[PDB]
Amino acid sequence: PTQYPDARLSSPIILDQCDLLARSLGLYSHYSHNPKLRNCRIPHHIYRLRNSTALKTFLQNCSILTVPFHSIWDHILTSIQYDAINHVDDFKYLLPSELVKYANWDNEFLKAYLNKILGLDHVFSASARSQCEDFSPKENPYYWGMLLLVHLSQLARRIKGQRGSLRSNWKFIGTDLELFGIADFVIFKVPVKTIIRNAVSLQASKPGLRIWYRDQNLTPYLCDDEFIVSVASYECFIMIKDVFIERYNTWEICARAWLEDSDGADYPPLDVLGELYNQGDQIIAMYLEDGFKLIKHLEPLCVSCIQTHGIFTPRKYWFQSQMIKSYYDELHDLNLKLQISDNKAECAQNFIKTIVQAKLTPQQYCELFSLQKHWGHPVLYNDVALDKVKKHAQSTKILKPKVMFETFCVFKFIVAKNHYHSQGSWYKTTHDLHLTPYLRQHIVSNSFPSQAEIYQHLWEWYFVEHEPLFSTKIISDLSIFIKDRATAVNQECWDSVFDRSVLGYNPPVRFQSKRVPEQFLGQADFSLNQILEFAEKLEYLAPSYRNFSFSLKEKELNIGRTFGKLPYRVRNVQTLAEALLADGLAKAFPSNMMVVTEREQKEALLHQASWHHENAIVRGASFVTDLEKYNLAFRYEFTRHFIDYCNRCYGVKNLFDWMHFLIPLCYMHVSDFYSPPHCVTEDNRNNPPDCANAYHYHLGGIEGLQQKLWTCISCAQITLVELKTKLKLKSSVMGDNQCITTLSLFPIDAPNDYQENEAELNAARVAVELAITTGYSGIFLKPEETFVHSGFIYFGKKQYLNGVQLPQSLKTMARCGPLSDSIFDDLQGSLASIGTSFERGTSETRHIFPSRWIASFHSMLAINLLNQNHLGFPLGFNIDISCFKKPLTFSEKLIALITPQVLGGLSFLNPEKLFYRNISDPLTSGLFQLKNALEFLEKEELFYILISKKPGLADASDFVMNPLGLNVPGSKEIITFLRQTVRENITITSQNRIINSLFHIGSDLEDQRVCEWLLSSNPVMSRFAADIFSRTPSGKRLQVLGYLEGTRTLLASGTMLMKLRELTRNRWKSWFSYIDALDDDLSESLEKFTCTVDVANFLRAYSWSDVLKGKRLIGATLPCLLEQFEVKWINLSEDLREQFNLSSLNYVSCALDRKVVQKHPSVNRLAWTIGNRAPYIGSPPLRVNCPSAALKEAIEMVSRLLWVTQGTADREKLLIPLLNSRVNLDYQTVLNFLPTHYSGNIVHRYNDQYGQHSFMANRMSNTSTRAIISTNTLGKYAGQAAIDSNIIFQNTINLGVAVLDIALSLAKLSSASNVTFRLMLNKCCTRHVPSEYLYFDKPLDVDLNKYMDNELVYDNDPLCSGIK
Amino acid sequence: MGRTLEAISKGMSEMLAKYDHLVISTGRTTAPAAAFDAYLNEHGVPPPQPAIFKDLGVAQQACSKGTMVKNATTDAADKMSKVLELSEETFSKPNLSAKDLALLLFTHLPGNNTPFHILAQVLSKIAYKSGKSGAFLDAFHQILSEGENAQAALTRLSRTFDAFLGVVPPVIRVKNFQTVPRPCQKSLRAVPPNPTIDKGWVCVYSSEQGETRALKI
Amino acid sequence: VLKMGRTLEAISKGMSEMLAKYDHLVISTGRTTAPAAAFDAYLNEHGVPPPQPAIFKDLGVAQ
Amino acid sequence: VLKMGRTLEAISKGMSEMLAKYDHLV
Amino acid sequence: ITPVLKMGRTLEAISKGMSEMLAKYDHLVIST
Ligand SMILES: [Zn+2]
Repeated sequence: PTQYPDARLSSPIILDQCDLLARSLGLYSHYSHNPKLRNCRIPHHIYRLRNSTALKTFLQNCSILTVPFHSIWDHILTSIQYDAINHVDDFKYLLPSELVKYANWDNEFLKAYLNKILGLDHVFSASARSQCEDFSPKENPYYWGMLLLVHLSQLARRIKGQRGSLRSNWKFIGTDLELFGIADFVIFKVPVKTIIRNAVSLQASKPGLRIWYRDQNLTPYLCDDEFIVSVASYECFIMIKDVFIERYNTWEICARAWLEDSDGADYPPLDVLGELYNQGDQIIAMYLEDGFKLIKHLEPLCVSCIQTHGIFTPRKYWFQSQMIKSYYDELHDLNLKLQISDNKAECAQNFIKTIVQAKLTPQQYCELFSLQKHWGHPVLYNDVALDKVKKHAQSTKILKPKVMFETFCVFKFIVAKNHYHSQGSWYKTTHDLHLTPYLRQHIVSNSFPSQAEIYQHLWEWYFVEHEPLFSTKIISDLSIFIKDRATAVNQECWDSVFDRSVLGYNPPVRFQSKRVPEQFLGQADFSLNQILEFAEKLEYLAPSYRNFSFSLKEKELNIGRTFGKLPYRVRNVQTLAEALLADGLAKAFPSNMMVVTEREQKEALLHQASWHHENAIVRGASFVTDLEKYNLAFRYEFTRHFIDYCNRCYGVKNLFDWMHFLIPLCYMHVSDFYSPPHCVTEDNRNNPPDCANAYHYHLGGIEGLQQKLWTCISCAQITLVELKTKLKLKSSVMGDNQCITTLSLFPIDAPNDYQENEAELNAARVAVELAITTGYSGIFLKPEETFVHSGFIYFGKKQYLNGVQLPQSLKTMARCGPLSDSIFDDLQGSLASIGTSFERGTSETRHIFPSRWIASFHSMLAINLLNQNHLGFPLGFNIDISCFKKPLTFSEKLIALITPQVLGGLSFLNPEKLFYRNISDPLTSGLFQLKNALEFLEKEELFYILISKKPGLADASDFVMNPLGLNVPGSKEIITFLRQTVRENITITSQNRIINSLFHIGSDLEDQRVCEWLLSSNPVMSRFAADIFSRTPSGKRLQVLGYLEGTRTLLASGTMLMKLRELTRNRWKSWFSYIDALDDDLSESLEKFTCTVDVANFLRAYSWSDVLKGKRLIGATLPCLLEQFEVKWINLSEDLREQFNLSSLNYVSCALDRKVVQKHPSVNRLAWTIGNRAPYIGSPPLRVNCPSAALKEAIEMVSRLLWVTQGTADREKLLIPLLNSRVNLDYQTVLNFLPTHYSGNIVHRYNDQYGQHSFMANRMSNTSTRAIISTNTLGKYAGQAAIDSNIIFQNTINLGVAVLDIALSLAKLSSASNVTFRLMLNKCCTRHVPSEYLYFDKPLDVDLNKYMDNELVYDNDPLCSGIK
Repeated sequence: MGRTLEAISKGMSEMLAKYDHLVISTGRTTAPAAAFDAYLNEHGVPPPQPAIFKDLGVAQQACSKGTMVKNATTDAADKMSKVLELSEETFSKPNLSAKDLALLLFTHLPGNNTPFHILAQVLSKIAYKSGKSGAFLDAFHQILSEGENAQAALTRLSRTFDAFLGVVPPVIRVKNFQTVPRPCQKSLRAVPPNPTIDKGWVCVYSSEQGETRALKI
Repeated sequence: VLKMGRTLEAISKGMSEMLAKYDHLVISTGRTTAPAAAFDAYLNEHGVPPPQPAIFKDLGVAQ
Repeated sequence: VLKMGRTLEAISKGMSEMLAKYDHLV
Repeated sequence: ITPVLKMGRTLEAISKGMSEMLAKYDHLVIST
């Protein structure tokens, strides 16, 4: 009940068991390469499906032969696309016309909202073609198919969820393409005539079928039967559904954008989409799995086309030339493996020509880069997957000792240099000084040698020895063990992961448990020193722990990438080693030191690019290498010394050697349930031989086992190259790619072409040197896939061309859907997922309304779909009829979708989030939005009815956990109803000593007492209470609950189903009825106020009256920015007045910078250019070397509580009970670490001192570089009455930048256009908040000193590292 | 003798450090010269143990005395040798054969079986024979960057590029004039006295019966 | 002193020869390095061969 | 000149150790 | 004062070790 089949595809596509189904139905199939599946006996739970009468009538009048899945893929897509409109009666519900109606209304609402906010009427006009009801049904080719597959996918999820009843099935009958769904399988059925299509034979029409039927007369099996069948799994169907939704979203967004602008829209035109979609479908159908080899080239080709846009230099076309040659090389291979004539394979050439010959701008190419997964994913074979890994991980390497020696010495030098610049002195050396003469007289004088002389005396660093650093018994997080992970089984029972019938024998022993969360709770002792002892004694080398197994990744287009799974205790060792490395020593290596150089200040560039220490010009150039191919190339001969040095640095021994000591002793295989090793038998089982699946003596690394150490070594070699070539380099590591930039200096009088050529020459020198340096380490850079360019860069997860950020909106907005992965198909889970995806999508583009339409469409679709097809209920249930006894109307759903979530509604698309993500106060902005929406809807009298609902029954702990919310039942999340069950199971199934000590018998009483105490001050401050609660052991307890929630048979563990059903009905009643929830007194009382701050204050006071007990609440309400400031336009150029259709004190002033630095392709749009500005840059006596998390949190609690209370008080007796629960220090010693205090205004200065803010506007970052914001003109607020006001001056900058960006998003600019306006302050919302202290009249009376045993909670020796 | 002693001291320290690193890296299982040679001669493949070679070329020449057959060690050394050949003027420079170059030019052209496809084949073959393929490709890319299409680029290259001055068009054997592609039929003409490429004559079609047609673009 | 002069002239020659040769050295990897290290580490820690040492015999390391 | 003698003795010590290590190989 | 007698002694030992290294290099390194 708690868990259901995944809503979206997240798993690899494996089709082994299909061969067993076909043999049990009397058909023929050859999906698998495993010879075990040709003659084994069928597992019973599959063999039993042949008895169903529905499946026998579905297979009536069919042939004995079947075909693979992809050869049909093309026809499947076309058939659903053209036939889905004749089956509307099947999905008569979902009310499509209402979906379109709601989306149109929402765009009109947002247009009115923005017209009022920006102060200009008629900024957004009416293209009556997009606004008609018939636009999307008539002009989008994927509309009806998308609706039909949403319906069918819900049915398929229901059928798979049931554990197999032999009568649960679904089917769909069309003009073509019948479907049938049974327990785990889906069967596709097509007429024979549509595949032959007037050809000589079946193989002649589809050459890819020669792999299954080499050259056989197939006509005896096809004359008497009208249909032919293909068997596949449930994942294939989910992938088809995903493909339709993605294509519909993409087409709709592009079409609306091209109607919006029609000169330049940052989206590929519809011609290109139609062509690419059709040709990709044909390529996949003709070449089956291989086709993905050709289709995999879409992304590099798009990148190589983007690169050809700057000042011409021949090198700019080399990458494109290389990609074209690779594409045809691939094609030539495929054409000889299948003996395809040249005239047959026109689709592949059309695919490449369509990409290249479309002359798009860089923005449209960057958007087209995002269609990589719009054709599906391939079928994986574990033998093909492991052939590559075996060849690469067993190969022999030729290494040069000199390169290895020098990079090791550089490693040691980097560590020593970071230590010196951090702590101002040499660490304590223990080696004889005579061995190193050059370093001796720098050590004696406590000076560090310069960068210029390090290379000459590089060898001397081999002899340096010193005292240990980075004590081991403390790690910062300690919550990484709790996280979910997949593990392997012990070596006694390694067969147990396979099927008994396929194996051919019954394994003697069966495994007890596998997942991490279920085995962390089972381990009885779990010390951290005991893991250290386990590693020190090399206990793992025992015969029980010598098992390792692979598994394949979900959604990629290659032949298969593997991630590894270890036994449980070796996994603990790996996690501890990587955490230790990431906290202590990985800090000396900057792997993200980059910023985009075109966006960096000239003085900083000059300072960084000077070799030693102005009339100089700095020009950069970058190249990109792939880090994925590093893992398998590492050998022990190379890494011995680095591992040993890490061991010495931590004082431990043999800890970091675990991978190289253990991996070569394991038996490498894939843990596929239906594909055991080809050759394993019963007597062969103890020492099995090598076969296609499995092998011995893996010699390299694995994808994620030692990522920190490998990245550190890579940084050391890059630094060695820097010493050799005497050029400044800056490297950045993304998830997979690492980009390196070389900086070069030129005189002032140099032609631009000369600089462009010389920068690339220097970058090429560096690239060649790095290629040699890594080649002598066994790691081969492949120069064929590497390019050197002057403008193209990856920096965040984004792409830049000459400093101009390019849009990537489709990547996140094409995955928008009605459902997400939540608990029991929760409606808020789905809507919240949509809302977050929307805010990111807007952050990555300049077109607003095309994405907004999609978000509103899918919101209404989610409501209807879950209304009548919920999985947690019987098949036809109609929640609304059960709940209100009558069907819901359009207006009720609309009003539910308008009410903000803080008030108990279902609105997760706040328009204010177009400006910035972090909103100071959600209640006031929600009230502002609701008032505007009701004024637009003309139902202005419903405001006080909708906001005034009956308060619920909530304790103090609920209010402490949700500081800024209301006491409404409808706004509460669903996890809060399961938490109590999870806790109960934890107190039943746990033997871990740490967990049993943390969740002791009387923890509930502690939670009740602490939450009641934190709200007992005379003026209550909820933010302070929440901040404090996060750092007590109760906060840790909540964190552990949050980690442990995402599990099975712990959250899950009849009556649980009934409980969930009743909760769902109650929530729907609360959401969709507003006359039921009313307080006539509250409405009568609210009716007098006019400012939104007064309304918010009254609501907060009234809602939590029982908790507050007459005291008054402070520190929660802040004004909405869009109501406090109004936009007044001062000067507009003459060319913009025609476009906006207009005819003619304290403030912030904003203007547009006239000077342009870069532009691509022209200056006609504001988002195509960058400038000079940078408005965001404007906005402790003791310190311990290694402070644990407990000490950090204790310091934060002491700081906050000291800052809140008054000086003339008795603070110490209040501080002891809290501090004794975390650390062992006395009161007085702690004060020695507090920073400077004694300045601030408590109510105002709490939000800005300790709050969490947004550092930038939620737009693309090109606009900020041309905005001139000046906050000096707002009078007495520029600390007189400024520290004592509501205004937050960091958010007005974001508002100014966002206004400038949003207003000019579609205007056509020129070289003579300029814009300046001002934000005017209003008097209604501004308040003068006097400085006020909190008075606690009674200290906490509860013994919180009970966790002296937990190292997760307590620090027994808080200060063992250096005092510094 | 202070200088002649201090120099020896520093170098001895350096030599010590380097060789200590070497012995630690491969220690305790490395194959000596005699055992390596004996195993290689008697089995035909080198032992599964690490070994130390004088030069990269020595590793490239390690093969059984009786017969020269490639073994994993030789392949690893040859791979490394191709890496050493790299130079920084030609890093990632495309190396294209005549057929590959023709395929690229085809990728840049619109339509199918137009006269420009035949022109592309002829030009690619001629450029590759004279060893001037890289300059030809760079000139083509430059004309593309100026803002024109591939057809105008090809015509201008036919006029101006140095490798095509005073070159007679090649001769193509066909069964008849119905064998020539349909889009190119309308452009056929009569053979001029002295045809040449820089004047717009692509190739000469000679039928089975001695009839010759010259393609003009 | 003369013996010191002759010894120094021999030592400098040997040293220059070793450095010049080291500049050109190259090595190849094998599959017996990490198992041999693990075997020696286990004997160092406990004094006895690791359990089920037959695999080390297969690699030719346990000796 | 004492510093020279100390450096030489240290070098001899390290040399002895590394000769032992090489003796292990052959 | 002992360093003087000890270099005079230790240069002979250094020469012997150096000779040993020239000997070992001829057996370890493949040079055919
Ligand atoms: Zn107001």
